[PDB]
Amino acid sequence: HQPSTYRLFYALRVPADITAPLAEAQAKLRGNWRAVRPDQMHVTLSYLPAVPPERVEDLKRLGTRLTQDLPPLHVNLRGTGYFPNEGSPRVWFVKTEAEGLTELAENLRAGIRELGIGTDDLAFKAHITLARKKGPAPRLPPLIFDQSWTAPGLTLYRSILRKTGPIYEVQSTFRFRGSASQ
Repeated sequence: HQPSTYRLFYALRVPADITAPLAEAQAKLRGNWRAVRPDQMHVTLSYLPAVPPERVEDLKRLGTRLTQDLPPLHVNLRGTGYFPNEGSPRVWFVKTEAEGLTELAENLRAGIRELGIGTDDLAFKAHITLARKKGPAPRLPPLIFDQSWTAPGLTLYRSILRKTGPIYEVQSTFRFRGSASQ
């Protein structure tokens, strides 16, 4: 076997006042849909499937640098949708919007690539995944949300595989230390 690697991802944590109404929306799931646990809910910015542990310090430095001049981000829940766009849907998600969020994801992805570290991302579309399935299930009705929260930092997570699903461990957090007025 080859040197061990980590599955890592950068994400925004989702606070209790937001995971609670999202879980209430999950009560509508039926059939083969499998709900995401509130503790698993996050807004992913980049997924890194096989990071050599010696590269983690570079990733922590990248997180600090990119968050240093941004203020805490104001994230708004929007409407629900599915991936993939057409065909049997495999994931149900809620869209999220925040000023600066796409720019942060794109800078992060470029910074990871400049470090020569692998990613496994699709086009960035900020969301919180609510459910996953394989195979048929009743389609959920369209929902929209009006809640928002202030995100104080960006989190680097490690994913580890367990019987009940993946488990996420915080590797480091990077505080948004800037402002939008100075």
